[PDB]
Order: sequence, then C-alpha cells, then structure tokens
Amino acid sequence: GPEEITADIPNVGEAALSKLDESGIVYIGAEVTGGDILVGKVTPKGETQL
Amino acid sequence: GVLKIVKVYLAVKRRIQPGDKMAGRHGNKGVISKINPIEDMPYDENGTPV
Amino acid sequence: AREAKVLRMRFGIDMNTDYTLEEVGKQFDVTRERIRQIEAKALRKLRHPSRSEVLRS
Amino acid sequence: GSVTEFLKPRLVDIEQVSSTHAKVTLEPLERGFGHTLGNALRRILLSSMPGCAVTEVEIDGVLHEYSTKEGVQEDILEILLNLKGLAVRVQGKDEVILTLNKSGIGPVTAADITHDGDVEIVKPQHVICHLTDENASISMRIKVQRGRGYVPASTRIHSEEDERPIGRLLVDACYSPVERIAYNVEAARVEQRTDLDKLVIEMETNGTIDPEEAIRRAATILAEQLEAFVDLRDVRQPEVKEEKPEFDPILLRPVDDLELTVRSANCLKAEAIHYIGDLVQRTEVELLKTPNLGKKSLTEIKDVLASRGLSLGMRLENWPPAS
Amino acid sequence: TEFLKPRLVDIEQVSSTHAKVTLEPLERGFGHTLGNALRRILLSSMPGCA
Repeated sequence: GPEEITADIPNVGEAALSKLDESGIVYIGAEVTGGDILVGKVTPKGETQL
Repeated sequence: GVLKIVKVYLAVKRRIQPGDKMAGRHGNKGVISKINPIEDMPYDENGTPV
Repeated sequence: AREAKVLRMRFGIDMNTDYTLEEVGKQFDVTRERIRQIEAKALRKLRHPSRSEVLRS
Repeated sequence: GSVTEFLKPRLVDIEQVSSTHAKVTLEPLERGFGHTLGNALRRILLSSMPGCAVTEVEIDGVLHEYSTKEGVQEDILEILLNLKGLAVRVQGKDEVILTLNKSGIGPVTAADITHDGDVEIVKPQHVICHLTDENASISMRIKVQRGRGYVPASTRIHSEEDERPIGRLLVDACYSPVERIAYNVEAARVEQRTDLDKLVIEMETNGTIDPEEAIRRAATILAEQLEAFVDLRDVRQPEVKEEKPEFDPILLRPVDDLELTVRSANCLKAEAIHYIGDLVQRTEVELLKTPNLGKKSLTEIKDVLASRGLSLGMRLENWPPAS
Repeated sequence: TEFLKPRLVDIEQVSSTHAKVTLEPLERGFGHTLGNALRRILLSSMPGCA
C-alpha cells in the first residue's frame, strides 16, 4: 500500500496536535526540539503475527 | 520515486560552545576551552576586562 | 490455576497452538460464557501493576 | 570574648558623574582590607547583581523571529536585539507588560512605549524601530522580569507556558546592571592616623540601579555567604529515597493527559478533579450529578480511561502517599 | 530570587595543625572570592604572638 502523510499517527499523545496542524505538518513559526515531529507520515504493513 | 514530499526548513542559532575551532588571520588556530565568567579575567586600571 | 491456564491457553502463550472458548470450555466442563467470564476477570486483575503498563508504549 | 583591634568602613562621597557612571569611595579603611574587599565586591557586583531584562515579546503579524514587516526598515531579529538593551526599572513587581503602539513615518524609541506608572525608563531615546511609510503601524506587548545572571531562552526549552502561542518570541536576558567594575586602593588622607587607605571603586552601570542599594546588596551577599563560615557542623544529606511504588505511576498524572473534550475538561476542573487518581475512583453515580455532563461527556471519559488500560470508579484507599 | 547556601560540608584533620575543608554548594566565583578573602585574612589579619 501507499504511505500517507497524516496526523492520525498511532501511539501519539497531545504532543502531536501541539506542534502539528489538522493535517500533520508543524505550523510555520513553531519552536521544536530534539524528538518532536515535523511531518506526520504512516507506512502500511499488516501481518506481523504478533 | 512516488507521491508527495515535504521539506521543512528549520533554523537554529548556536553559541560558542566549548570546543569550536576558532582562528585568527595569521595561521592563528585555536580551540575554546571552558567559558569563564567576566568576574575572574585579567583587567587593568579601569573596569575593562579582556 | 483456573485463571492462569485460562489466560495462557486462550491467547496461546507458552504452549504454541492457542485454543478457543470451546476447546477450553470442554476441558473445564463449563462451556463458553463461563470461561469468558474468568478470562475477563484476569484482565480485571491487571489494572494496577505497572510492569506490563510501561512495557506497552 | 575579648580580643583584636580592627576598624570599620563607611561610605563617603558617592560622586554621580552621570546616570550610568558612578564612584563609591570607602575611606575608613586599613591597608590589607582595602585591597581584599576590592575583589570580593568587584566580583559580586560584576555578577551577583539584580536588575531587569526583557524575556518575551509578542508582535502582531509576526510568528517567528526571522520574519519582517512592511514599513519596517529593520528586520524582526534586529528589533529583538534592540529590546535587549532596554534600561528598565520596575517599582515593586516581578513581571510587567509594557505595550508599544506607534504609527507613521519616523523612528520608534522607548518613548512610544505606554508610559506605565510603575516602569521607570532610563533612556526613552533608545532605538527599537524605524517605520518608513506613513501607512505603517506596529504594536508589541513587551515583557520585563526581575532576576540575576544571564540565563537565555536556550535555558528554558519548554519549562514555561505549556501552550505558549506562535507569536511569542523568546529573547535572551542580560540581567546584571553592572557593565564594568574597577577600583584603586590609594593612600587616604584620613585626618587621624597615618597608615590607612581609601578603597575607591570606579563604577559603570546602566542607570537602572543606584550605587546605594548596589554596594549594600553586594556586601550583603558576602555577609550571608560568610554566614556559613562561622560554625562547621558538616551537615550531611539523609538521601535514601524510597524505591517502591505502591501504585501505578500513571495515577500521578493530571487529567489533561486524558486528551478529552473541553466541556469534559472544564467539568473535571470544576468538580475538583485534578489528577486521574480521583477520576479513576469516581463512580458514574457521581458523574451524572455533575453540572453540564451528559451522555456524550460520560462516554468520552470511559473511552479515554479504558483505552489507557484503566477503568472508571475503581477503589484504592491509598491516596496519596507519602512524602 | 536571591541565592543558595552551602550544605554539604566536610572537614578532615590530617593532624592538629594540617587540615582540609571542602564546601560544595557555591555559585560562580564565590569559591574563589571567599578563597582570596579568607586567604588574605589568614596570612596577615590574624592575631597571634611571635
């Protein structure tokens, strides 16, 4: 499948929308530090078995 | 490759951290050690330190 | 034991082939709903320990 | 106790040459002391002095500090550098927000600031802007605090304002109000003995602090620090912190971490529910009797609680230990 | 708002005359200022008969 740029990134908290918009890209003028997200992106991969 | 991409230009401002390679104009190489308060550097008859 | 084996056998851990509500309900007389009752009770127990909580992420 | 002779120092003529430069002479001084106090005071003055300095600036229509503005010859960073040297002197506060509106052709100084009744501006002639077109207009809410010793924005990564808007620009802070500090011993013509000196302390400040409260605050810090040089009990630390959480550490976090609606968040803030340690042990019986909390709000809570693994309205009569 | 006090204090007497004293909690330059001050006090401004 294709990889989409979204804000629905799994296993995230309020730090997500804190810097990122409704889309998944941080606002122009936002202050970031080591670890934060700049572009929300997810890649498809099922299986895994667990 | 495939699909859309996002570039994020973020600008940072670095101060003279202890270890930066700084030199003169006559092959005067040098690397800064410590930082040192103004309170304990060589001064003269006036308040002017170095 | 009637809760550890229940949790272990259902989600199939340390025994390879995992079984279902029936294959576990048959080996413990009372079928289906009864075993699911216990299965949910064991999950109830894990709501204070922090070990598996942090292991989550 | 009965030993020693010794003398005492006392302030003479504090010659105020200008609003910045100052000279505080100390005449009643011996030989050894007049040279010893010279360094103690010089360091505490060239460091451990109070003062004020800009920390935050929010400018309309300007997000980050790298942008510009129409009608402004200077760019935003430069205007942030000019506000660095704001000679401010606040009366009896720890934080003030001076507003600064100014429109039309011409240079915008520290005068175009809203003259507050508490803020005392040393040099209103100070440069900050330079509007160009007559249709150009600016307005910036400035923030000034009281502290000590440098401490830039780089120190506070995000330990202030959990949200802090896009428009808020952090500026560094040069707290100490003493530019240079010098001193000469010199033989004192004390109309008394013969072998005494007069510690002359040539001084240069910014005008945001007077030589009176300056040398006193300075010597006061030396005294307070010498205070421990008296007795020597050699007090150690007990240490030995407890390494055994009786409950899940998550119960320590506030309900903000639940990430729920504003209506439900305000309700929890009104029912005196701060930590999740109280929401986890509150029944639906008590949640229905809560002002402005209907079916949608209650479903929100159980869904944001269950997902974290926790339940709703459990019991744990161990709340809270144990500092 | 103000300043801090030195808390951890150690004193080892390598006899009755020779000794070492260490005070850890001190701000910038204070250790040296108090050093020069107390040094300049102990090397002349002290009483004693000879």
